[PDB]
Amino acid sequence: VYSYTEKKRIRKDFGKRPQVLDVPYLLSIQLDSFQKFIEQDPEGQYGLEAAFRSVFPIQSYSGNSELQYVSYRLGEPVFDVQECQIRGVTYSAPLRVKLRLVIYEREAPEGTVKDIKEQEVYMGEIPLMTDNGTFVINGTERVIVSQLHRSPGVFFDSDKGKTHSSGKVLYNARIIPYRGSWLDFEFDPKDNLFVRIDRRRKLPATIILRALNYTTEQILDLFFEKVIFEIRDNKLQMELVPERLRGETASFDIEANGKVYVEKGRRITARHIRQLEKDDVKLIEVPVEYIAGKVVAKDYIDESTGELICAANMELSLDLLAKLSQSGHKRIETLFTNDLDHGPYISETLRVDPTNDRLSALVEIYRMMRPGEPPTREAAESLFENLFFSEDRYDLSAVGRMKFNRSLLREEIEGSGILSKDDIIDVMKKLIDIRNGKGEVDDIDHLGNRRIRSVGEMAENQFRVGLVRVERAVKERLSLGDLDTLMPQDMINAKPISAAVKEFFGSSQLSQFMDQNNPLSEITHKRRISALGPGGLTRERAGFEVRDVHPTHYGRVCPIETPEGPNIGLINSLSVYAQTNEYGFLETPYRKVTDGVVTDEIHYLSAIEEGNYVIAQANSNLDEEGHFVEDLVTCRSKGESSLFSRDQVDYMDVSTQQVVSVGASLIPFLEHDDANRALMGANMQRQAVPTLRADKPLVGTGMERAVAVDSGVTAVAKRGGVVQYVDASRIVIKVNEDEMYPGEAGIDIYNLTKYTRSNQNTCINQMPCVSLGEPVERGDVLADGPSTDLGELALGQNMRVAFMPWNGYNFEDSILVSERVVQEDRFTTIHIQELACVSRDTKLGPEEITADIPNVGEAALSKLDESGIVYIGAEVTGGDILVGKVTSSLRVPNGVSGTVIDVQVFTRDGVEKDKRALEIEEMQLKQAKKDLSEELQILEAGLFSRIRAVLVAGGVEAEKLDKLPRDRWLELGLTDEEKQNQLEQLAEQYDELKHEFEKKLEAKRRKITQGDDLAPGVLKIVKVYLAVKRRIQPGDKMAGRHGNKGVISKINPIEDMPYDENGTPVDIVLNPLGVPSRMNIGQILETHLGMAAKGIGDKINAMLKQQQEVAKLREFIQRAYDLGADVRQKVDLSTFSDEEVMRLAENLRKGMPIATPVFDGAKEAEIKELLKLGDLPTSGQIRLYDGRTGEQFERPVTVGYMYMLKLNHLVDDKMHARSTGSYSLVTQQPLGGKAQFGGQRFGEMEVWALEAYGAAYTLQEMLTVKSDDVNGRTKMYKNIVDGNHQMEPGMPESFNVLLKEIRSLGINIELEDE
Amino acid sequence: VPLDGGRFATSDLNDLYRRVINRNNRLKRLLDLAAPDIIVRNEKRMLQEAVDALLDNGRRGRAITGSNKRPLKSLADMIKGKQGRFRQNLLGKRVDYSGRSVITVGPYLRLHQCGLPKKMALELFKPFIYGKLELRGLATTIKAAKKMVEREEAVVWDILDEVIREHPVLLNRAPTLHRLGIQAFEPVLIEGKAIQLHPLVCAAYNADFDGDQMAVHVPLTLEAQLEARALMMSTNNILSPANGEPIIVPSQDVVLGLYYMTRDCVNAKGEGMVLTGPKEAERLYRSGLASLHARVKVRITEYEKDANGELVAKTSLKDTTVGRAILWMIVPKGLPYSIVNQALGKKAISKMLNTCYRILGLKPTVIFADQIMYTGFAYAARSGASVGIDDMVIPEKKHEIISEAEAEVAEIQEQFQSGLVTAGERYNKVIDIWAAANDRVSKAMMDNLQTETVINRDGQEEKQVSFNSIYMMADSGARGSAAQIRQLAGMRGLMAKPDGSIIETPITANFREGLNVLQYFISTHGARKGLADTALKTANSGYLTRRLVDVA
Amino acid sequence: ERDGLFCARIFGPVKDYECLCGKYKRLKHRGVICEKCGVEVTQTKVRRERMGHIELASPTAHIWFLKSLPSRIGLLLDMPLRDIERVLYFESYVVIEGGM
DNA sequence: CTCTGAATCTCTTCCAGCACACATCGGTCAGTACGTCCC
RNA sequence: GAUGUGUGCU
DNA sequence: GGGACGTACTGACCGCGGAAGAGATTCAGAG
Ligand SMILES: [Mg+2]
Ligand SMILES: [Zn+2]
Repeated sequence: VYSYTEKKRIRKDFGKRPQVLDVPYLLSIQLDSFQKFIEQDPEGQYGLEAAFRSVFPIQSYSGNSELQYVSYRLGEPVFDVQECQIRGVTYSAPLRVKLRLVIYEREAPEGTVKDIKEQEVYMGEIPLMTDNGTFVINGTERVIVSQLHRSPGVFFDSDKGKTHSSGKVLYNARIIPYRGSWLDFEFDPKDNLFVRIDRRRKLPATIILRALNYTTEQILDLFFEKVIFEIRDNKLQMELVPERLRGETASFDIEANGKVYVEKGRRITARHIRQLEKDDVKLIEVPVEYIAGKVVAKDYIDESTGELICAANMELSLDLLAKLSQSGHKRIETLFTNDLDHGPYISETLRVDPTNDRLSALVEIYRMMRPGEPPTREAAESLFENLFFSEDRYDLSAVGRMKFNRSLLREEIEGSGILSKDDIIDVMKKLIDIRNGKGEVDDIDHLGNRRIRSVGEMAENQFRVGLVRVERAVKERLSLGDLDTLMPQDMINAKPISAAVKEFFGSSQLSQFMDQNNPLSEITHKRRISALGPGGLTRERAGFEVRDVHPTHYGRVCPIETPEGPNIGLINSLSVYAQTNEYGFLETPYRKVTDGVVTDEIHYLSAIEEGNYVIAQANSNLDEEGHFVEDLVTCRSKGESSLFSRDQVDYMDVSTQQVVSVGASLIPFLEHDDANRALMGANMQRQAVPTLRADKPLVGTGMERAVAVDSGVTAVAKRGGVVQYVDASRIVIKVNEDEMYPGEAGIDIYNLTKYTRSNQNTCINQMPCVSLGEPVERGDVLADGPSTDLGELALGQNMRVAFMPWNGYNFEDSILVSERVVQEDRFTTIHIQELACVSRDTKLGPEEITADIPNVGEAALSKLDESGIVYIGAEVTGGDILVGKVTSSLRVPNGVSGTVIDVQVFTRDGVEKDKRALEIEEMQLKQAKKDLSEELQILEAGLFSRIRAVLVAGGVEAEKLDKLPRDRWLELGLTDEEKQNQLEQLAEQYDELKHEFEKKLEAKRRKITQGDDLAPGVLKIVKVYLAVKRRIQPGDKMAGRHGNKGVISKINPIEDMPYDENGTPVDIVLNPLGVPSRMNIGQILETHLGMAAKGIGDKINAMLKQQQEVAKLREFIQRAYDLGADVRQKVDLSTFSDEEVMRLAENLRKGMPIATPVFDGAKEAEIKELLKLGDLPTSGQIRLYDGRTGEQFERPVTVGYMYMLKLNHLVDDKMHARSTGSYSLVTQQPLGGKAQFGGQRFGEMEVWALEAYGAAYTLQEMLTVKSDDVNGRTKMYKNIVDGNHQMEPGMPESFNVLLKEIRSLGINIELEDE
Repeated sequence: VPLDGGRFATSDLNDLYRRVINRNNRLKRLLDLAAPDIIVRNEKRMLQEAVDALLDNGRRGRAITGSNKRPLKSLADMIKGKQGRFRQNLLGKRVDYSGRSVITVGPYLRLHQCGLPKKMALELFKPFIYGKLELRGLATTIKAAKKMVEREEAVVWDILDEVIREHPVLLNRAPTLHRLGIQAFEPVLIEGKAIQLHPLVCAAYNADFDGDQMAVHVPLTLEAQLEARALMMSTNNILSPANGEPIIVPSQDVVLGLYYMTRDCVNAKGEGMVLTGPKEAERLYRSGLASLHARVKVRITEYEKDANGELVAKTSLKDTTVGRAILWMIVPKGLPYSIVNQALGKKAISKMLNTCYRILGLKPTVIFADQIMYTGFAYAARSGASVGIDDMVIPEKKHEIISEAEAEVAEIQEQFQSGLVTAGERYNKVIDIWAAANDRVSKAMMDNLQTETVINRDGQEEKQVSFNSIYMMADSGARGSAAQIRQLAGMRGLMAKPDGSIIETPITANFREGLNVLQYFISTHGARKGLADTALKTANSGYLTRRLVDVA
Repeated sequence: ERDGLFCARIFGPVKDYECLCGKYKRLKHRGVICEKCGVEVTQTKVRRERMGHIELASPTAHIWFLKSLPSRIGLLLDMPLRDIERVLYFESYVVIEGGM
């Protein structure tokens, strides 16, 4: 335990709850998606082949032109990551797919004439996934976010209190397939079933059921129930069902109990309902009127004439009574309806339905789909069988089938992919039963109704769209294909697949930039769950229900991480311990809790399954047996935080960090602050900016260790070993014994990324953090990137703080900064700006890059070389020409400054390369020779040792052996034997390896020395990188880790700042009148803890500077690392070393790092104990002394260490003014933006302010002279430059533009008169 | 639009015109060759559709054929819509001689002048600089003066200070909601790159220093200079156009300084002595002999308008605070002394300024507010009002009240499990008893905070008001109210739900101690609800105000 | 190019006081129309101010007087808008003095 | 033998301000010169 | 240059 | 010696929302 890299800074913490499961791989979402997408699989359940099989093997009409799938092969990586990123080309890879082509015998059984099997016909170029989990397209890095949408399937909805100003609660269902058209079953305020296509005209829902080959009697029995009637002798009558009889009245009297029963007119209670079974009465007597007061069910046909007696769904009337009496039918069947048990919805909707034939249904559907079209039998049949009865134009996924079956109390999760002719009836019956008052609808808030679409799913969808859109041309070509005179190469075109994949990856709604300005931003931009995009909603159409949080987000979606603005609740962030389900849902771990024993075995539960069990809370003590140390515990069943019995729980949370995400878990003492500022703090930690030399945060959360490890900017030890050579950019690590591959071997090499441009014009670098002659274990850090320190995440710096007003400079939210900060250079940042050049071809003449341009003196044309490129490392200023080009002075833009650090040249055939490009090529070739030669030598030493040891046997010397060279030993001979045979074999291997490395170096030189492809119509591309060295200054924005923002007001001398009794000055001073209002009390405890840490560090530094003995330091460290209550961090310093203790103490001189988990932080008592351990006062408040008066204050003031940061809102990037600049073209008006000399926009609401005053000439010259008058402003300028201040009216040209646009529109308009 | 390198793009109208001309030529050709009627009717349909697409779009078939999923723009789209010609280039225009940056606070500035960076001033006033240079003969042609100001000589700074000396400017915050959104000030050169602004004026703009940006504008004609100096001058805007209440009310810091300045204690340094006037009172304070606040007999020479503008002097001997006598030094002639005898909170100083402008006039009120600002920041800096963890004392009765409420809810549960009452009645009784416990805890914490301080006075002890920092910040009315103190020290009561119901389990914890995951996860609901409300309120208010300003 | 979407003899010259053929570049030259391709000489603001027209072989209805809710054509003739859509888009006939 | 005064379906409009960085603005069939490996 | 795409501040 | 469709290379030519207002729509009360 406590490896060498995990030992230099042992971070003390306060952990009560012991850990049971560490944080998994943070980027296991996008990498998992792409891995599952790209891996081939003989079982086509997913991946590429699952998409090929749907579009692949096809057939022609009758020409026996069937192309069929066999296999494919992934193309080799053409380029690497670094060089291809420098070029600006996609990090793509070929895709060679094998296809077999057979032609059956003409008008015969399957007699294959020819079996063309073209070897991996070429098609498409798909990009690849970076190890960090990004993409490379055009030099940038896209990050495909995870889109959240609705689960394809069936559900129910409740439109309550919507229309008609009544209490109508009409319901509706919706069948959402994975691809196709929606189907809606809605009600109306007049109790009729209405079916609708996606958003088109409504119509009675019985039409689609009539269009499914059913008869009216079957339709009516399929929903309602029959009523038995029989003519025993006379007096037709209905039998008695005890449940049907329940919920009725005594129309005449209920025939039970033989003759005497419930009186005339009653509400039959359950007593008589039970009497019904007590006297088992079935059928005695019912009069004719109560029977006639309802509707018959089935049809009847005359027995004599063969005519119809009546029709289905017809009420009984005296004429029908006469017709049935004269016909003499016993078995009559009617409909048992009820306002509370069996609604007449089906019968009424069938009665309102005007049609009765299925062909009429087809005609009506075809007319509703395509109006004004001739109703054709076969066309309507094909449309009805293709709408959602086809496999190609309709496809419901297996997850959709599972959801559909689970939502209808089914058992088997299998089935077809399309809708059967029974599921419609099933969902209709379910909707009727719900309307009857059973069950309830499901709102779209439960995460079981949501599914996170990943990168692989969208890629497969776009690839399938490409396949199905090229299949049309494939079929068109094969319908008229030739016998054998051509291969499938000419049959297929690779254009549409590449076009579609480039359209989806390059210019989409989800593909976007990534923020490389902060490793935290890089790790939080990938674990982001959006709700926009195709299929989802938009930014302004909703709403109020989809924005709030539902109690199922606990542990699955972070409740307290979202960008505040027009999109709240739609850009929610994914939790820490969450995991992607196999289906695509959200799983979160839980600890298995037996009767009394809490087993450390973990599980995973979905969202729908959680609503059945009960989950305990991590804030519950236990002791070696899982038994609670309480009598009962707080739990929840369904959003019900209450008290349950102890021996009833089923599961318990893993850790307290399960509710929050990485964006908030890095905020210390979060349990004391409101979310309104925790959100701002979590965003400002994301929007940080790196510095020159980062520093460890004294108040950490413990999570800062497991962030930079899985981040991009780091150097993970692939295999442990010993440091051999590390100078500035390359690291040589000698491989250990047991970590060696068989056969040949070697060492691990590493290249460190030096100063290059990020996506937000921020610097980046990788500096070594180890010493020569030092071991290293596999899986450790080697080089720290930006804002990193020995594998610990460190965003900003830290310094003192004081909570007191000082001459009102901290008025609202301002921040005071002493000159010591800018003098010590602790907040100085680096910015890299890239400027490019073009060299195209015109018909007047090719664009030259000559270094001679007239109209300027020799002072401007002094930094350039013979080729017109500025010298590398030249201090440039504003307006200095950098690129000499003629038919063009690409000079420095006005405002930027700095120096030049790198020159890039990209050329095409036709124009030779200058000395600069040849020098760059030679430098790259020299590096590629140096590294390959180092590898060659370090591996050749082994073979020379081998041929030495072979020569040792028989004849060898010692002093006269190392004098003749190592190659001369191969020249030396020996007696013929297998010994000399091994010498010759080793010489052959030596020559083979030498020739192989020579071929490798030749190939590497040929790859780079050769020409480069680029955009057409341009020959030379010159990119120049500029670097700016800017520091802190007034107007900048700063903020801590608790949302406490502020702008720097003034920089004071060192002495004018307050100071304690020991003469030590005071750093940044905030305003103490923000804490009670904003309720961000958590920062003061952080301040006290930082003060305590710095006191301990000062004690350590004093004891080290007075050069005490190692025993005293060990004793003090044991004092420090053993305070507090029961914790898990328990080290023993009496086991490491004598030198390692000194190194650790030297590392701790800046201050002892203190970690603190989120929801079980150290209490106030332990804080005061650690204060008492030092030499600081208990209350943490010390007297001060004013730098002006030198007078003690009247109250002790709280001091300590906060943790400042630095944001991107730099004042020099916002300040922008302009007197007279360039003008627009369509309207003679100024431009906007800091670039291209823009001006401020005097908007509409500002006119209303001047309109409130009495300013007239002001507004006149505002929106008339300085804005639009092309003739007026020239005279105005000529008058101003001559001392005159006489304004002039005029004619707004924009008004003339409006007049011309209205006149060309076709409407006469013109100024009336003089 | 001519793209670089020979090639060029085109607008959306050109495609429509080309389509119309092509179909017109095709119809002419079909009429020339005497085609059958079906072909020419099809051509007429195509031409009618083309003319409809040129005159409007998105009304017949949304036919564009311009690019991939991008409806082209037509004359209706040129005029109608949000970005139509009217709202883009007629009402809200874009004006030169402007600029923007980040604002910052400055204490040493009066309320009739604002700060200004040097580079912005040199860039905006270029014509005035050119005119003054070529008038003083320091440059022959305009090219000479342009190159000289590009070289940034030293004398151009003197020329700039001369030409700006008495030239007002305008300020403008981006969200303009009322008349006071744009005001005028007099610029003063300040080295840096950020605009400094007066403290008390920031209350009118409703713009904190969290990074808000403002805009500037320079009037050209002399009439505009007069309109700015007379109408839109900051000294003329002292009362809101909505209500008669002032707008120069001190908000946050100076109010705390004054509230700490005027309040008496039980025993201080040098209590019981006498003094002639406030001058030697300030002298004793600066010497350090007497404390800031103590009961001292002093003589004052007040005034009073006896007749219609006739002042009468008189003397007195009152028992008052040293700080009150010190504050009396900046009080003008017309105000009486009984106005500064109270604690001088926020409403107190508000009505003080109100009665000041009501009696004396404009310039006395302005200079009096200025002196209040200066002395308040001075004594607030010299006060040293910090905040610590000991400043929040938690009463010991909280645990017992919570245990009593727990016993009550347990008894109610045990009574309901036998079917004595209904679910709704049980819920109502539970919420009522938790509200009662909340009220008890609130009264207990208030009693603990307001009067805990007891200090002897020559032997015997006596109760008095408290000098707790959080209590001084709450009582003075600077920031927050009693509810926030209740939430910090005591429990925050109960919480609602997205449905609107109230959870029967209250938040039985303060913010000084930690909170379990459940209570924070519950409070997240209300946090997000408030955030969404604040997000949509502006989107509604914009359209509301636009309709109201258009109707009248 | 010759008179089309852009022209010099119908709309105006490109540069101030310069004809298209280049045979005349003088401030004194005003109104001198060319003879190879007749083009006058003026500034470019007149090119911004002038306006062209186009001819048709068949009349064409307007869409705003048709589709708008206060259908002036429909309120003038008292005929439903759908039948007018059918007629104007070549779907039926209209009896214009066919014998009463 | 049918008229008109109310209850319903159905088509059209709008939603605060400001700042910053990317992509795209002719695809494809029909002419129109160079050019290299067998003939 | 116009549109579209987002991102960030009010 | 030698030639003519690949190989570019262009010329051009047709392609998850209320709320109101106003056009249909139907129902009934008789006549
Ligand atoms: Mg703000
Ligand atoms: Zn000409």
